[PDB]
Amino acid sequence: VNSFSGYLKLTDNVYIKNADIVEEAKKVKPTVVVNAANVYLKHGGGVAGALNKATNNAMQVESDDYIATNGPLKVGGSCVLSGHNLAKHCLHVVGPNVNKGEDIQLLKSAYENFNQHEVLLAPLLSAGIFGADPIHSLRVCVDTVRTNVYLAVFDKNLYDKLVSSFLE
Ligand SMILES: CC(C)[C@H](Nc1ncnc2[nH]c(-c3cnn(C)c3C#N)cc12)c1ccc2c(n1)OCCO2
Repeated sequence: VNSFSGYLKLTDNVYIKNADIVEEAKKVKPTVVVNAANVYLKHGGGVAGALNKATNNAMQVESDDYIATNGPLKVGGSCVLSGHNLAKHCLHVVGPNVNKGEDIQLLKSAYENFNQHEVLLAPLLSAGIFGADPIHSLRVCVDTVRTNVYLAVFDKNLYDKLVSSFLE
């Protein structure tokens, strides 16, 4: 369906909204929802824990079966798995955790995965406890992604800061 509403249009293909990605997935029923994943697909906190709990742990069980047979992802990589009751597919993307010393250069690689999908509902990669500068993450998104991306940022102060910084 991909019926997104209430988003600010930043560029011809990048949109942003102050919202919880889980509530947006429930409302929109998107073709693809992006998970802010880690390499072993352990969906404990942040975006990942919220998406997993909304699937009543079906996402974690599926992720564990994937890791058992294929091993961990690489930083900057991704994996398409089921979207369960939230979306047709979930694109698990691993952005660098610069609070754990991972290279910020891999954030462009992480966003490049979005280009395989015409339209996506996504979080701001490597933000929050992953510790990348969120303004930098938004700029990398705008410069790298060519497909339609709807960013849901669940923090009004951060949303307002990103919008002000971009409108400069
Ligand atoms: C920068 C943050 C505002 C952003 N978080 C979010 N962005 C968008 N929709 C979100 N829903 C929730 C949510 C719903 N219920 N609960 C209990 C939570 C939690 N926690 C968080 C969330 C962000 C984005 C990238 C992340 C990350 N966090 O954490 C590390 C890895 O990469």
